[PDB]
Amino acid sequence: LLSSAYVDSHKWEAREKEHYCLADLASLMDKTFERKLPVSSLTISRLIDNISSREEIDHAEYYLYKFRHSPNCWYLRNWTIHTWIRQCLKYDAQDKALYTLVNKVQYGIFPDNFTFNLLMDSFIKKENYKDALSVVFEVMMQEAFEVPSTQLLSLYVLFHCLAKKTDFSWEEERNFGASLLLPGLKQKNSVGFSSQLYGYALLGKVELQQGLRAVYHNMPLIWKPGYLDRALQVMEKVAASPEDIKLCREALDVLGAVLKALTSKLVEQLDIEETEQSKLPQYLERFKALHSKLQALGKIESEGLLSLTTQLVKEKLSTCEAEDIATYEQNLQQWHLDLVQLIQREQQQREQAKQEYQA
Amino acid sequence: PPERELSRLRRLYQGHLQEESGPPPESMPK
Amino acid sequence: VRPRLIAELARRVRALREQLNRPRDSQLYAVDYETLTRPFSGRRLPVRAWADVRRESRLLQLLGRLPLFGLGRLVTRKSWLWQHDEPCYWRLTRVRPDYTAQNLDHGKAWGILTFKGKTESEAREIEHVMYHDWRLVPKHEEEAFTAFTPAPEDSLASVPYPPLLRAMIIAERQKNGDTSTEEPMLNVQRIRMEPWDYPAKQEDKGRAKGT
Amino acid sequence: KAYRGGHLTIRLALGGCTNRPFYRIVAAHNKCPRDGRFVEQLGSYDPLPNSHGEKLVALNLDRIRHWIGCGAHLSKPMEKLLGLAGFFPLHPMMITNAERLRRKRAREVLLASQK
Repeated sequence: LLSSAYVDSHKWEAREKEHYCLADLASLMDKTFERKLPVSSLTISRLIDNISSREEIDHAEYYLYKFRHSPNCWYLRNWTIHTWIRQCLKYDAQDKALYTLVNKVQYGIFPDNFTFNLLMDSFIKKENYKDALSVVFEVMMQEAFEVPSTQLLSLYVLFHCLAKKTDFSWEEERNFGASLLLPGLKQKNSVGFSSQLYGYALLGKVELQQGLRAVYHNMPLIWKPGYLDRALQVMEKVAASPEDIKLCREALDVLGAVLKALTSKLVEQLDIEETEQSKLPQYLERFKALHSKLQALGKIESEGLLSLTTQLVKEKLSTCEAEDIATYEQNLQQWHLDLVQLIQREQQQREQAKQEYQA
Repeated sequence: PPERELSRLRRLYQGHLQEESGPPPESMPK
Repeated sequence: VRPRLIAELARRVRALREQLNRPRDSQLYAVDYETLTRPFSGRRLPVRAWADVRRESRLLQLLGRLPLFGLGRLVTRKSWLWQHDEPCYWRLTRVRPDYTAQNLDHGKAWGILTFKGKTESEAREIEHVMYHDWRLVPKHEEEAFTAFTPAPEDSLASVPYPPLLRAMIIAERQKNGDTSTEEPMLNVQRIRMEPWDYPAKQEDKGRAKGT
Repeated sequence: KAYRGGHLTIRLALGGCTNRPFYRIVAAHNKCPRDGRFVEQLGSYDPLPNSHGEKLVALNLDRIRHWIGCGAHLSKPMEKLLGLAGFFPLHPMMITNAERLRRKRAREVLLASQK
């Protein structure tokens, strides 16, 4: 879905690179780890920069693991992560990039939005929507929906996957609900509000059937009950919204199906508060009333979610890509400056050590 | 105590509660 | 006095061996969830914590899944959420992960504390980092989570003296010629009763010794 | 003698004989034995009623105030005794125990009425 200019690798190929043999840097890091001493971020940056084969990706994965479990794990630089993902894409190793992204705790791979988009678009271009969905879920887990391009791409992938899904595990429901709620909240259009309602419906089904802890545990979600009430609040907000804002019929149908299926361990809530299972009937009544209201005002969209998202993408992704490319240009320049500063510090320290030793 | 605080204590001590005590007798029972 | 040099040697050697064989957080604060005992010492945890130990997450179990170990993010605690209605949280400023942990789920943290809606001026070390009591505030919820309107905190400014002490004060005044009819009064404006669950100074806290 | 840490506390040292207790209010190091070395004797307490049906308590209020101002702690029975004297507020546990006794006797009276 992204243009050739966005995914072009020429300018990262053109970065100033100081060449080393990966074996030498690997041996130096091995000796440093044997001595129980900290390895510099510059060393791992050089190691990742000098991947020249698919087997060197296997070696660099191990050394990324080792650096993550070292005293200077915090100092892994952003350009190193970007270069790792670039190398993985270059040498047909998207599986390794996805493995390191999924196990980000063990490898410290926390990409920026541009790198998420690169990986997601590679998977989309190769029609591997399962791995694209995995990347979208990883974006959700890191709460990296701060850039419009990532939001649009994730919404497209999520709706494409949902259009062909019937059997839902509650873990899958939770993941889909979070991954559609987070980008939907940042888009003030019909697609965004429909995504909000759909995700709230899914999360509310999970809350009612499996409990609220199943919803908020290890997720970027709040620990307050009332997700179905929040869906109904989205409906009410759309009722008082400007004309252009509408709601897809599919999202409303999903919410209705959830409510119709719901109306047919430690206690976390205060006993004085009314439980959601006791509020299901009034939720159903409110849903019916608000559905009739929205139908009356003509605030219901008949186009499917996937088609609407496709149209919105074709309308906005070009400008989003332009902005992202400019930010990427700026980031590359700043990364070059920082790397040169690190190299200078390392060289100054070595020469000073030499003037110490000559005495 | 307010009802909300009593409910908070009941949640805090789930399964390890006694019967709630009301106001004590104003005078010492004879 | 006949010098005791073996004592000097023993103390120095023990100090060196304790400084070089330091047990790490991953070893000290590991827990066997089936028996809820510490493998390092074998001591079982108190009963009232058991459920939490099996349900909630340690702070760095959350931070190790975030970029930069979650610097600048807001982290709250389950116990604070249950006990207090006003917002309580830490704004992280510095994190020192325990690299020896497989999942990087042990370590130390520093931040700015806000307790019951009152923010502190400086950043200090966070206590109970290893407790299974921690929750991460979502970014899209922070604005709603941090919202707080400071209610009027008007408490008693003074209290009566105890009976006998009041009588003694009045008797002393009358003996010294003073005939004032004003009641003796104890000022309690300078006594701020801090809630027992407020974070203490982790910098002053000790550490389990290696055995 | 040097104790590791510790602090001064005003407490009751038990003397007398078997089945006849008597207490000396003393300010002493918390680590010292109950009836051992003390810094100063600050009073006395006879828990057995005398021929007049009275429990006699002697309190050196000046020295008690001095040692409290010097950083001395207080044992719980001393807090209760000083609350009874009116020198301190009544300790919360005296009030709570009084209420508990009131409820227990109310239950007993209700049992009698039910019978």
